[PDB]
Amino acid sequence: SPTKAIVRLREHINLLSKKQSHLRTQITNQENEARIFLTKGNKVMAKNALKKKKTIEQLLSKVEGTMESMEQQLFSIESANLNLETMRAMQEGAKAMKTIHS
Repeated sequence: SPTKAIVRLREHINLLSKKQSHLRTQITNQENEARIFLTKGNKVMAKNALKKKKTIEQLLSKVEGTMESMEQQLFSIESANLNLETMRAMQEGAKAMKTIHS
C-alpha cells in the first residue's frame, strides 16, 4: 500500500537523519582538530584536518540529498492520493451536472 510506502520512506529518512547528526558532529570535530593544530602551530596538519572536515561535509551532503529524494517520493505518493481525492470531487461534480441535464 502507498501508506506503507510512506511509513518505510519515513523510516529510511529517520535512519539517515541519525547519520546526518553523526556527520554534523564529525564536521565540528574535524574543525576542532584543525583548531588544536592551529594552537600548536602546525598549519599543515590543521589544513589536513580541514580537508577531512570537507570530506565529511561532502558525505553529509550525500545523506541530506538522499533524504530529499526520499521526501520527494513520499510527497509524490501523498500528492497522488490528493489527486485521487480531487478526481473523486470532480466526479461528484459531474454527477451533479448529469442530474442537471437529466
